[PDB]
Amino acid sequence: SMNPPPPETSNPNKPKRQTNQLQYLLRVVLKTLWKHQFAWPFQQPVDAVKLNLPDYYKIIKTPMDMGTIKKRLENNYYWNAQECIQDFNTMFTNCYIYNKPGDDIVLMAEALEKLFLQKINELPTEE
Ligand SMILES: O=c1cc(N2CCOCC2)oc2c(-c3cccc4c3sc3ccccc34)cccc12
Ligand SMILES: [Cl-]
Ligand SMILES: [Cl-]
Ligand SMILES: [Cl-]
Repeated sequence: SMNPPPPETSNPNKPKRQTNQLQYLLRVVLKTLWKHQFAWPFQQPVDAVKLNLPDYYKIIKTPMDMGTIKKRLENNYYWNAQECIQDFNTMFTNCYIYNKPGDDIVLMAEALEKLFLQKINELPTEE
């Protein structure tokens, strides 16, 4: 089953702005998760061809990954922190929906999510 185009990271018709929270999401949150030992599966879109998961896009209708998020942050795609936090949450929940509890990929997602929650609890107030 072929992979879809990845989620867009540019769109001149979409509104965007810089906020101190979005800066924090890039410089602190993404940076911290990206370097984790278990980050590598989440640094690019799921490749359902390489992994022989022909049902992946029958089950996961909103794919998301940190490569995409990183590009969205670096390219000033977002309007607010909520848009970016939603992408992270979609990434994690996709993994929990598709896989069995306790599978390695779920444990890896859970480790990143634990760090994510700590950093989101520490989200700065809007300037
Ligand atoms: O929900 C997911 C489910 C699964 N799998 C099902 C269980 O068996 C391992 C693959 O994998 C992933 C992966 C992932 C795991 C292992 C290798 C690779 C990926 S994504 C990718 C892209 C290019 C090359 C290799 C890999 C990442 C995020 C979510 C899932
Ligand atoms: Cl497909
Ligand atoms: Cl493909
Ligand atoms: Cl470690």
